Amino acid sequence: NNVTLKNLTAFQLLSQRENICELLNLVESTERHNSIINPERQRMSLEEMKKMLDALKNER
Amino acid sequence: KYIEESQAIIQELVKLTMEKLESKFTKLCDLETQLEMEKLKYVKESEKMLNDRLSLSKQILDLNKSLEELNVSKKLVLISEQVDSGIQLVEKD
Amino acid sequence: EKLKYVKESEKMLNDRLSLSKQILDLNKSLEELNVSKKLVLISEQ
Amino acid sequence: QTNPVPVTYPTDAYIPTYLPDDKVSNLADLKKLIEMDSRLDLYLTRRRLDTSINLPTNTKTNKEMLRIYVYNTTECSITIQLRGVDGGKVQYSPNLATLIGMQTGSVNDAVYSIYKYILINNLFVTEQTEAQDKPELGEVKLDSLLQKVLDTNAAHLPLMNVVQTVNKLVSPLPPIILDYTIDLSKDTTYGATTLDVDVSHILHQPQPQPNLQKEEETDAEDTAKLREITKLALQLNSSAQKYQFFHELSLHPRETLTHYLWSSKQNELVLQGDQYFNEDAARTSDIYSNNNNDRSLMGNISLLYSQGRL
Amino acid sequence: SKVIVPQTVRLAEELERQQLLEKRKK
Amino acid sequence: QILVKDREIKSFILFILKKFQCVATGDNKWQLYEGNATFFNELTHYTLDLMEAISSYIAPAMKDDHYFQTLVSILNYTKDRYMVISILRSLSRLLVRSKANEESAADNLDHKTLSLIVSFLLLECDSELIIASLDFLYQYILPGSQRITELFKSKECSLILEATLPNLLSYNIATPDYHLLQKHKIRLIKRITPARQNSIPEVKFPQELSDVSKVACTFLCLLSNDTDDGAGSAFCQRIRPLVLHKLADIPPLTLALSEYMENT
Repeated sequence: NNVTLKNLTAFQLLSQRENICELLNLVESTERHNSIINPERQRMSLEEMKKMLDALKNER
Repeated sequence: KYIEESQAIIQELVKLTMEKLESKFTKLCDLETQLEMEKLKYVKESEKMLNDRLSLSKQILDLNKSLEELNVSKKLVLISEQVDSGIQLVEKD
Repeated sequence: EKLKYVKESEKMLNDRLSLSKQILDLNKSLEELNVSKKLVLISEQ
Repeated sequence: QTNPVPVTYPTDAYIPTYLPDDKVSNLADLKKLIEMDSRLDLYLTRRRLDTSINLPTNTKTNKEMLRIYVYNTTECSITIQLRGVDGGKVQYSPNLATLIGMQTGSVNDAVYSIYKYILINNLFVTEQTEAQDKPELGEVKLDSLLQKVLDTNAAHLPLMNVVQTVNKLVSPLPPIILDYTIDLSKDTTYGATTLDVDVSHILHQPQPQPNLQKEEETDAEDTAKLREITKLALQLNSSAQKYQFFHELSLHPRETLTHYLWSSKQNELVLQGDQYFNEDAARTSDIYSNNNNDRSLMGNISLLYSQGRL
Repeated sequence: SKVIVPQTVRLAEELERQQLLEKRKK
Repeated sequence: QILVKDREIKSFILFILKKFQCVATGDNKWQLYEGNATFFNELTHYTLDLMEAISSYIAPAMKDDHYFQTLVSILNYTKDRYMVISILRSLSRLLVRSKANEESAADNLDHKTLSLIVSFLLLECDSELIIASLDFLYQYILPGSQRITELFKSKECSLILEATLPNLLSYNIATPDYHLLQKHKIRLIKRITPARQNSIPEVKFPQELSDVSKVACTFLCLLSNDTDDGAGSAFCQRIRPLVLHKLADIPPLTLALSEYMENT
């Protein structure tokens, strides 16, 4: 919750290193990439959108 | 495909929601105009009633004084707890 | 709020009319016995 | 409140505008939704302000009565309250009841009527009134009636004194008082002794609704929803920044790679600037030894001695 | 720290307001 | 004074402001690379401060002034607060000596920006933002009457002003509370003395106004001095009864709203 010079430099360096290691394909981030996408959450949100759209369609 | 269907659905949903909210806003604006009209009429009538009430109370005071001047046992009394509710000439001891 | 305003306006109007009638009758009675002035509603000029 | 209460969690976040409009096709809808949310907020916050006009009246918008019997039976004051009496309706003094046209009302109604009377008859000392005809400005010139009401033989009371006297001129509704002293000769009386008193204001019982049980819940729910939305927006920013980095790398590889190398070297140099400060390097004679190739520690001694600090 | 009310700004404000008040007096 | 008489510094400030406008409006020409955002951030702030100062020495801004357009774009975009207040001061200082009939910079203020500033008026938990908005509106409607018409042409600005100004009159001055009375119940005092009920509690009155209330009073006084049969004068008549309530509750308000009560 506190930000010092050490924390800032470490954060920036970590981001840079992660990006570069991803360029060389030296990292497997399936867990993060599927917790952010979360296809289950995608299906849930899609069904919620469909239900809301049907509700708006039938009120007329 | 998946995201494409989601995109079409989102377009339609947003369109319908915007239309619904705009209709609601139009209704609310009309109702607000009506409220302002009624408030203006009420303000006019209430100011008239208040001025009449104050002037009539002062006149009642003067007339009771005059009645006491000419040796008349009557008084001018409010029928109820205001002037707007009515006044009348009563007799006391 | 709108309904409140409408109701109060109508009540004030009715009370004004009734008070005008009462004032007319009281002025007639004061003229009957004795008086130098008369009750006057400011709204009626 | 007069200040926005600095908090510890992020309260908002920008939406990135450097994404390609062709690939991302739902930014326009999100911005439309944000605009509509802002409009709804404006409308609610505006219409939740008090702008209702209430002029002083009474008899606001039955057969229900009550009879009290008193009788001495054989073989002294009496006061009675009704507990339906609050400060919302009081008894105006008999003097004030001639200034205003009413006898019973609220306190704010009395104050408003006093001010309206001072307005109708021009009694405020103004620039024009002084120029036409010493009293200060914004003072009230008293008439015979205002003097009989305030009981002051002065002529130029200010307004605070008038309204404080108004506070003086108010008393609660009087209770029921009877004087039935005694009766000892007759067997029983059951005389008239009847009082017809309204209890309408007590049997109707207009009560307010329960509060402070959903206000806190609504506040907490809205805060949680806003924080979730802000977290999602920050995640979007992160993804967009990674995309932008890789796009820039695809455009100019050499410059971005040189920048990466230089920045990594510099950040690694920075992160190694406090390693010999841990009470282990401090308590042992290693970092003070001259055999260190880098002598950035002992070399200061001379200067530190000349400054006297040491 | 910023100076919230500079001298020239206050002077120009007072001058313009006095000028417009004099114009209204006309 | 030495800085103003320098074309290089003014051109640099204008260049930085146009870059900020390009970032704000989301133009595809020049898109800031986020790896540099930090630098840019600091840059912008300093520039704006400079602008603020020199804003006093370019006072009458003409129609197609780049400073004004850049500043209104940044104002519509930013979420910073220091930045919003600085931009409002800079805009209010670029309208010092300007005529209403003559074509000036005030014609670059579309209804969106005015609605935004009156929305700032609508807040409650920020006295400084309210005072800045009121100062800007004062400087806006000050030179003449055509600007009053342009201000009240928008329905949203009109509604927000009408709902806000009387409540800004009684802003943070602790009016007499008539709720302790409604909650106070009347009983008999338990206990040879006759039976009293109890004493109705006292009612105190405020003795001084707040800064927001003083600025609102000055704004109403200025707004009341316009020609009748035109907008701005009808606004005061639409607003009068609520102001009468406020005056009944606050005596220093009656002393301070003299010019408003004269022209009504």
